Amino acid sequence: FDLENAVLFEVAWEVANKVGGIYTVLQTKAKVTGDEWGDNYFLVGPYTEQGVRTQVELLEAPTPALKRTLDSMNSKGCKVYFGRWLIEGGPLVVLLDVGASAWALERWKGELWDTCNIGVPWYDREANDAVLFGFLTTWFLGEFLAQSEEKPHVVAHFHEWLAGVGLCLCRARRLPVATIFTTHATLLGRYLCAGAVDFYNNLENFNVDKEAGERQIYHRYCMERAAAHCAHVFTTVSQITAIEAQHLLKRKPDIVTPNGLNVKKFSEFQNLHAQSKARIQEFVRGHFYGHLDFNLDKTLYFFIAGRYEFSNKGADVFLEALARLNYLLRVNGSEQTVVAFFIMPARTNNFNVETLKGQAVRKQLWDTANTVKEKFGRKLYESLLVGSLPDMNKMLDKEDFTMMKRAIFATQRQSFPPVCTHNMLDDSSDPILTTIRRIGLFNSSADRVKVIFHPEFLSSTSPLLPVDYEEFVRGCHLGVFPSYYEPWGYTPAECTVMGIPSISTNLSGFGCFMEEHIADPSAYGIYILDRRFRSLDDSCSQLTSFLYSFCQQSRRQRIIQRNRTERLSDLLDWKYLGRYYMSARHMALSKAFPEHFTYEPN
Amino acid sequence: FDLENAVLFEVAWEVANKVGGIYTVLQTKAKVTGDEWGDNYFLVGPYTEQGVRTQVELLEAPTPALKRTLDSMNSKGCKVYFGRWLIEGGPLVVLLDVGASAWALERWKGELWDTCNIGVPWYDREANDAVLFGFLTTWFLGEFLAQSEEKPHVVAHFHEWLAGVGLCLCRARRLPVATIFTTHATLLGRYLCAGAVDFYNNLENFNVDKEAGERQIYHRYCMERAAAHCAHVFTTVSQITAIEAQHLLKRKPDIVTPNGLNVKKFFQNLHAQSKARIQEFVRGHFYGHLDFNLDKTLYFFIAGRYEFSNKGADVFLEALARLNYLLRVNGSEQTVVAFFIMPARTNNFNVETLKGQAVRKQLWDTANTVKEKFGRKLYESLLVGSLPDMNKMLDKEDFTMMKRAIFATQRQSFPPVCTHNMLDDSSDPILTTIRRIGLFNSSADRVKVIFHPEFLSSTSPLLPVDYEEFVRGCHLGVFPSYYEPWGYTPAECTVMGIPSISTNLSGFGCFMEEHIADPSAYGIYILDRRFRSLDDSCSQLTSFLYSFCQQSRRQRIIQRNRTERLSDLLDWKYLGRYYMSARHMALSKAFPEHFTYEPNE
Amino acid sequence: MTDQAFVTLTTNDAYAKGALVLGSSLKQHRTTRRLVVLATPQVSDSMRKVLETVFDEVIMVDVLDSGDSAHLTLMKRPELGVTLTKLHCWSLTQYSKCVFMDADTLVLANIDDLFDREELSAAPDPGWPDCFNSGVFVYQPSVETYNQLLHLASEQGSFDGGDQGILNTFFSSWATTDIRKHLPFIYNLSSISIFSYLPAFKVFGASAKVVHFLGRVKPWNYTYDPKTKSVKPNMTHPEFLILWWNIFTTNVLPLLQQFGL
Repeated sequence: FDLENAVLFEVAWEVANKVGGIYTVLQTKAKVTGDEWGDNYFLVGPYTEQGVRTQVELLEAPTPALKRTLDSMNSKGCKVYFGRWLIEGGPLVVLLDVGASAWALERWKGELWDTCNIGVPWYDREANDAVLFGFLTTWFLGEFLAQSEEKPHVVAHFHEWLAGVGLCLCRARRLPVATIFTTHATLLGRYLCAGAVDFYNNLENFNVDKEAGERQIYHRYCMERAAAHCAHVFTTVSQITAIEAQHLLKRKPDIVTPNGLNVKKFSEFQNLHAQSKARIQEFVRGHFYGHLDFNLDKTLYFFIAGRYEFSNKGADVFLEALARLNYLLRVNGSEQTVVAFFIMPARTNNFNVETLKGQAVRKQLWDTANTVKEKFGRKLYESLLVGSLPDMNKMLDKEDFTMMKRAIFATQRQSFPPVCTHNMLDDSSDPILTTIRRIGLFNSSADRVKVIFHPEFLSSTSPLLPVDYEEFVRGCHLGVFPSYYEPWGYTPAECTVMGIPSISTNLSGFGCFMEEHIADPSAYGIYILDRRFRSLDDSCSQLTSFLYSFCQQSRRQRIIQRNRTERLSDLLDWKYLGRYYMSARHMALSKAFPEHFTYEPN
Repeated sequence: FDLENAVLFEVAWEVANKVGGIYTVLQTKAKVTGDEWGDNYFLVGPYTEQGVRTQVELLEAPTPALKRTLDSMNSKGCKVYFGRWLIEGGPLVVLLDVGASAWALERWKGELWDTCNIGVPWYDREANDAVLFGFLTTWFLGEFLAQSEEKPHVVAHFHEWLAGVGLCLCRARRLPVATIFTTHATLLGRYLCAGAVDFYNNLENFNVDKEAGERQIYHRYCMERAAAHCAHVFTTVSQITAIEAQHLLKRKPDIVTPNGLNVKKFFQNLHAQSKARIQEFVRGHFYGHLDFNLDKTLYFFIAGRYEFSNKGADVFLEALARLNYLLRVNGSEQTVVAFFIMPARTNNFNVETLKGQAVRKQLWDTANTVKEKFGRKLYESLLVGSLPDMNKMLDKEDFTMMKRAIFATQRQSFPPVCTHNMLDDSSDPILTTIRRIGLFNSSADRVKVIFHPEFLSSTSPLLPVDYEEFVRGCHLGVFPSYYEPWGYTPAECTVMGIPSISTNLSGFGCFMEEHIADPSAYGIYILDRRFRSLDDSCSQLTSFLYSFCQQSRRQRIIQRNRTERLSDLLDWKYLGRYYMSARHMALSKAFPEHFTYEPNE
Repeated sequence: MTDQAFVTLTTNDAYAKGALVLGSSLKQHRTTRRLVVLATPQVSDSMRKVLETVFDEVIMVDVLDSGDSAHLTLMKRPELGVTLTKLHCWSLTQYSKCVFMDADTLVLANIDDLFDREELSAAPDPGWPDCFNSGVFVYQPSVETYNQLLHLASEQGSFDGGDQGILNTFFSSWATTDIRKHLPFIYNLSSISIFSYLPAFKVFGASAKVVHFLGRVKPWNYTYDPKTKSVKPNMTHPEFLILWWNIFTTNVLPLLQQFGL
């Protein structure tokens, strides 16, 4: 509860260099942890030149004790820096360089072998970097404690596998400080999923050592497992990750600490929805030019986003389910048409000729309509000025009839709009395209489900859909994320904070979290697919049922659903989720050296 | 819901003639009621030559029944005209003429005495004309029913005391009509609020018959009470009006039908543009006393008719003085500019105000000319490849223009409180209070009051800004009214993004309290004048104003956006439901057997 | 999925070994559908018993029997015995939809996807790519369709002189009507197409789902050495044939010795 001397050290590889989602977590955790630990909040992270200049303002030590520590570290051939990260909460950051590897080979690495009976191969860059980072962090905190008046309470919070070398050493060197190790993902889990046929059900069966060795990832696994065993308190991002940790690391998580996002989505919630849908609607009109028999107010947009993974984000399940939805919409006649946007980022050369031309024709038609509109404007104004209702036939001059005739000639096409927006450098290989062809969704006139795959992260610079990810997300009606393995659903979480209803799965961490925290997922607009306890085909059928239910929702009902989701943002806010880590931190102090601070669980 | 053979007749005095706010209600109610009643929607109303000339198209009767009805009335010494009102939704309007039937006024008055025992005095025009209108509307309905052989069921929604004569007569003639009456504001209420010291609490204490007699408005009262008693369904604009109605008209409103506004008033870009225009006005008005930071500056405004008591502008003015003291005593960068845009007897723009805006023009022009010249010189220098010599870029020619500009700015006198020189300055309540309160726009003062005596318009030379655009710029709107039956002004503000302080005595305020549990979050602060004393209410306003001031930029943005979401509550789409209930209840109350005429609630 | 089946035709013991391999390959790739051979009287009793270990139904069809529906047609067209036997696939009205596969095909991956396609969805033929290789075709059993096919058999027979000819004449709509009715050639990869245009098999061979051994030397006929899984032709990739011989040796010779031979 109360920290007399406690100092919080959130040690992570992604403090200063954006490499993965962990970086967003820290950048977002920093504000709330800032309040609880005050100026005792120190971030231990790798130095990146580009990172430091853009994000960090260099500073001097607040504490004379710290000054001594910084000086000592600087002295013995290490180039540690201290500064204030300019992110919210202004945390003090100690960014040590991993470029100062003066003695790392056969001295630091040598030591690690004697201490933890672990070795890192020369070729692996990430582990080699992490050993340097780990040793430096252990040295820093050990030196700090020694040079300063002894604070019985410090907390070092290690937030990833590669920061875990430090935790192994810290506990081994018998430094008197409680350390929390948090696995935002299981290392072996990522490889085992997709790599193996049935990762989830055979969790217990798998001989972790054998699998890890087989993938030449054994050193990394050993480090992750060592860190887990070493930590007094072990935390995991989600309950699903906890199940993985129990079997793969052979250690139950002591506490499960969910990831959170700050609400910066307010800058509305419905106005932005409308504006975004309009922009999306413009792209659709352009892309489908000439084959615009679909009612464009009745059309619903569904999207799947994130990094590029076919198995992990279960794009296959979404595509199979879309084919089944197409069948249902065809057999039972619906004015509504579904447009599915797959925004997974594959290799692209340029916008496809057809796609670019489509957008250009939309531009031409809009420009023409403007020219004719202005001329009608003048003629109407002139006609009104004389006191006569416009004689409609005479309003349009022969000059425009030619311009408009040319415009309607441009629209004419007999070829279905392309299934991708970008010309793919590698087309035939593309899993999404192969599946679209197999599934039979070729954007045919007859089809009620139209699939548009945008393989580039949506950008302001891009000519088509020149909206950034957040704005596009706001425009879409629904977001479908049938994730198989990906631990915490950062993308689904963002969607829900925005108020887009989002399909999640039991296998996704965000999905499991929502099930635990919400008695009915469906009512609040977050659908849960039970992919853990269902077969693949039955899961697809379940998704089809969800998608179809959404399609057959009344306009008013959908509005209600959206508004309900906007309430679920608080579940993912750091304010509420701050409780879980604070609990972990307090528990850490108690696990070792309990005499100074002992606090009993709520 | 069986309205197939129901005909809606919304009798009103403002059907074509824009006498008052009721006119906006009808013009806005017409679209939604249009869908519900189809072509059976008729807006019986008074005939004005100007009205038919500009806003009413003349057309032939759609259904033969009326052709006979209009013809019979037209042939009997009376003038009735049928046409489409050209407002949105194209509601068919039967305009009775209250001048053409003057011949029979003495006959009509005689009948009224036997029927309803409500004499109308010879002097009063507004009622004598209303009696003509009422008798003619009763006649129209009676004729319609008679000439239409397959007899429909008609629902006549009278919308004021002026149409009240009709309801009294219709009920007495026992015509098969479901009659709804609506009091958009209690007649006695307007006189009592100004006249009496404590109108609101003594509502129970007041004897209406006594009070009305004293004000020589008794006949007008008697008609309004008679209509309420007679009406099958009696409705009121707001819950506050309902409280007045219970104790004054003496018949509790069956339903409260709020006067919603069509949301064709409809964003952040517009807000920014408007704020910039407002900032430019401020820059101009202060004329070299611009010692404040304009980015931090907040604009508060009060609009409506120039009623000191009714719009409770005294509360706002006192509360601004308290805000000034609080802001000055505490650390304040933020400065409040309060714009009282209330109509008065303006002569012309005051010398200083006009001159002040001209110096903004001069400085803008001088800055633009120097800016353009620097731009060209910079572009030329960059093209050569030489980095610009800053000292060389501005010529001696520029330093003369700028020197003249700086020489213009210098002023000694504090910027004026009122933009227009008043015909009568001493009497003006606003100015007297500003002087008393001590807000002279002195350099030290953190609250600067700019009273614009003319309704802001595009035509105005100083500021060609329409009320709408000015509203969209200001940060907050303060309407601490005492007697607003339905603050039209606060409602407009809320439909626009603008957070608006309203009173528990205003219709809009009471309505918002009833419809939203936590009013403050959504940007509508409800100052409670109903149970609080005047001074305590002022202190409460000061607290509200101060709270708004002590709000960080991002938090304020949230407040305004939450306000935009409250637009839907005011819009006729949603708000049409309350009147639709009133019609259905009227249809249920009378001729209960026929069709599906039964009430859900 | 009792409602849907892969069908295949064995006209002798030779094409029984083919069917045994096809059937096994469908099992290996874990079809949820029934496996339903059609056997002429010519298949020995001992071989039918082997067929029973692989196929859910071994259905006897004898066009020489005067009770057979096609017998009258055979008397008109005595050269079309095999074809008229194959066309009995349409008589299997116990099934709502089937995939017919010639006994000289081999499955390389799960193709329950074929059941998505509707009547006469077949891979474009190498050579005339306006005719549908009748090696793999999705069809819907019907007495009417069957009778119409026999009528066509009597009246005009087959231009090819085989089943491909008569099916092409009747289902001429395939070439132009619908692109959903064009199965990817991967679902019926006639080896001759790999051999004739090898550059393409190189890039789109990896994705092969069904190989069809259309050649002078049938897969059973080829000589096989178990020592290195070796074979002594249009079979440019000998890999597909190696996968035939292995499947045979692993999962048939056992079921073969068990019932004779």
